[PDB]
Amino acid sequence: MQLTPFLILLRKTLEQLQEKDTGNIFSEPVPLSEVPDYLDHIKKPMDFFTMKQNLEAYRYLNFDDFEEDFNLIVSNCLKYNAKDTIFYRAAVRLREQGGAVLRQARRQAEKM
Ligand SMILES: O=c1[nH]c2[nH]c(=S)[nH]c(=O)c2[nH]1
Repeated sequence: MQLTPFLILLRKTLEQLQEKDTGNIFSEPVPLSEVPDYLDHIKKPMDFFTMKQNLEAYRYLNFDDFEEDFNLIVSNCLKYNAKDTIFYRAAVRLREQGGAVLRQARRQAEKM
């Protein structure tokens, strides 16, 4: 497997995942200045901007490490926010819509 086509695929996949987050509520880190208690039980914050930085820092060299950080976006949001909030339901919807995006991307990857 060559690195360049794989990273091209992860760039496209990340774009597709971001497209499912229509509110852009996961686009940037959770602002600790406005959610001061966030790090109390969120041990590894994650967001799409950070994922793009990690991608270009060559920190995703296989599909599972990329998918792991996407799952953190979802799981952190489910953990922090009460079930009856817009945030929690947005994470549920992202988990659902992102799963199809990830399965199709991984099919593409395994063909490489
Ligand atoms: O109360 C909350 N504010 C915020 N902000 C962001 S960016 N993500 C959240 O899960 C959240 N929960």
